[PDB]
Amino acid sequence: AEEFPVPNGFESAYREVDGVKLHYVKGGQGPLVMLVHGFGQTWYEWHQLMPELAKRFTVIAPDLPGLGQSEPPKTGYSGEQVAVYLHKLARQFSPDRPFDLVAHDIGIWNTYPMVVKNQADIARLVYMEAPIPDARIYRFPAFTAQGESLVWHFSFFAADDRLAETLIAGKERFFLEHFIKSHASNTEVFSERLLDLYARSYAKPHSLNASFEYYRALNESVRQNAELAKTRLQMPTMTLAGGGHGGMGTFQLEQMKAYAEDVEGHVLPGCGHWLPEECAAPMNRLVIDFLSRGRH
Amino acid sequence: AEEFPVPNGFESAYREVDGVKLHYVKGGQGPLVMLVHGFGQTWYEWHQLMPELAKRFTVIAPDLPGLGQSEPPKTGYSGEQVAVYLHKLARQFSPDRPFDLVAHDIGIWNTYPMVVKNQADIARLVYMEAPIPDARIYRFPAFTAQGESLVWHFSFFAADDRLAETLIAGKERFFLEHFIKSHASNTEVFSERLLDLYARSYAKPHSLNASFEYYRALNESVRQNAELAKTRLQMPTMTLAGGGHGGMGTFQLEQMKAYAEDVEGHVLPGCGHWLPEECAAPMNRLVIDFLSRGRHH
Ligand SMILES: CCC(=O)Nc1cc(Cl)c(Oc2ccc(O)c(-c3ccc(NC(N)=O)cc3)c2)c(Cl)c1
Ligand SMILES: CCC(=O)Nc1cc(Cl)c(Oc2ccc(O)c(-c3ccc(NC(N)=O)cc3)c2)c(Cl)c1
Repeated sequence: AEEFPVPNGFESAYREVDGVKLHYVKGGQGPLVMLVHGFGQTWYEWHQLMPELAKRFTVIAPDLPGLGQSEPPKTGYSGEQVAVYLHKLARQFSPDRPFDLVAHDIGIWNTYPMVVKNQADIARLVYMEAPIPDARIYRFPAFTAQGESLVWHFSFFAADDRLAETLIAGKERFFLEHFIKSHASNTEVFSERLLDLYARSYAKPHSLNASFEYYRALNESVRQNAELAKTRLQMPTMTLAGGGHGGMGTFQLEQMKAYAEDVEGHVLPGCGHWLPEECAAPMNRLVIDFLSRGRH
Repeated sequence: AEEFPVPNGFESAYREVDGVKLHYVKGGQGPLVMLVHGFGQTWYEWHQLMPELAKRFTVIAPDLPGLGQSEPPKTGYSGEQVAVYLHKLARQFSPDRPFDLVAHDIGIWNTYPMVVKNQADIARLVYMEAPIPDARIYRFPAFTAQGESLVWHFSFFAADDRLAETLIAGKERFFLEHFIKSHASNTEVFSERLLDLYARSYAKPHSLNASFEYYRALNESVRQNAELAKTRLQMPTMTLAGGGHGGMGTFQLEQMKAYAEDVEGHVLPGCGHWLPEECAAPMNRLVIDFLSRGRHH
């Protein structure tokens, strides 16, 4: 069974990595690019970008541990722990050559440690729409002069007593529509049909719980990254961020400059957090062009 | 049926104010003191202070509009709108002399504008455990190195789509326990019975909604307060804050110094946000002494 429609010419498969069965969708030929989704979503956010990339690359899009059709991690949900699964997965398909990485939202949290610890394995890097976990996150406001802030949910999701699961169970579809639209500029792309697909996936009890465990591990990931960040990333990197409602704006690039020697950033006007869906045409173009500067 | 037990010598009653039927509990003799509760609670949070205060004052503790047994406001939930109801209520009982005001939590939001606009009517002022709504609240962090912050609910409650009502309905008792205890140092004071009573009250559908409408009007209250604050408060003022887990610490006094010419403050070590229940004896003492420095029975 498949929670989301696989693009024509792609395969949906699973790979056991350190005792954890990871789901992925794969297609294309050439050097490997791994695309890693974020919260509220699955590999499917990449489905419009994938066929295009697959003309020039071998493309893999896994589900994060516990999310989509992937088993929960057995170690834990901190960025360093999860990154091990993603690194080993990628290296199964690219054992003797470096691969490209594109990551959105908590996909960043879950890949940053494997990038910094295995720099020679990463040819080119694209990060969009989430802070790398560090002390900067403790500066984001709980509340703004415009109303609900960007990251108040960090505390909601991290709260003890399974507060978030207890409140959200049974109302996953309602909550996700609010969460996604509140972080979007172009809300119109989130049709009821699309929201139904995403909500059905994260409503699996283990997936709802897994989603929040990433936030419950956030302070641990910050602590991990404080050590790792002592060495800057050396490979070509690009950041994207939305400039519209719900987007990270100039923060994405400004933070990355502290982490990378070689970085170019773009802020996409009229787009919020959900770049692949809100602004598919310019986002896809930026990613393809950036990755195509290397071998393909 | 009363939602909460009335202390001996007090009466539970109602007054219409601007077309809104307000509930209050009243007792004592002497100059008036009005005690205004906050979120998650009702007049009942004052039930331990009331009998002691009633020895020297006439004491009134209303339910905020939409909460407890009070009807919703007919105008709106912004601080300036809600304060009108509280001001006019107090004036019905103290038309000829100024009265004292004690407010906790969002009681502060709902009283500040009437205090600054009718300074002649306010003899002495006590504020505890809540910021006056102003730009300072936009600085509180969403998330901390220790985890769940104390202020993330500002956004949760202010959110549209009836986000909070929709998620909390059916789980009111569970949510309230988490909210109260996560802002407490002394969680033991919140018995199953006490939480049951508070949960049942705020779970009334118009009350659950009222609770969050206070937050949906918070930015408007901030905008209102920006203009009102051009005039400093001149009455004797005391701030109280908890110094333990969940408390506001030095913020209460430090914010108030920007608003008030004549202010003294205390931070209570070992106490969190819910001062009247977590730290009833010293809070009661400080309030009683501060108010008793003025004319009383
Ligand atoms: C330097 C001063 C400063 O900090 N300004 C400032 C204020 C706010 Cl309120 C703010 O909030 C935002 C804005 C856009 C976002 O996409 C997000 C955002 C990003 C990622 C996730 N993903 C996840 N899984 O929760 C969720 C939300 C948050 C930012 Cl970035 C900066
Ligand atoms: C060290 C420098 C500094 O400025 N620290 C600092 C940080 C924060 Cl985050 C902060 O805000 C707080 C702290 C504790 C609280 O219980 C609350 C609080 C207050 C009122 C309600 N009530 C309602 N109904 O929502 C609920 C919670 C707010 C203050 Cl005042 C100071």
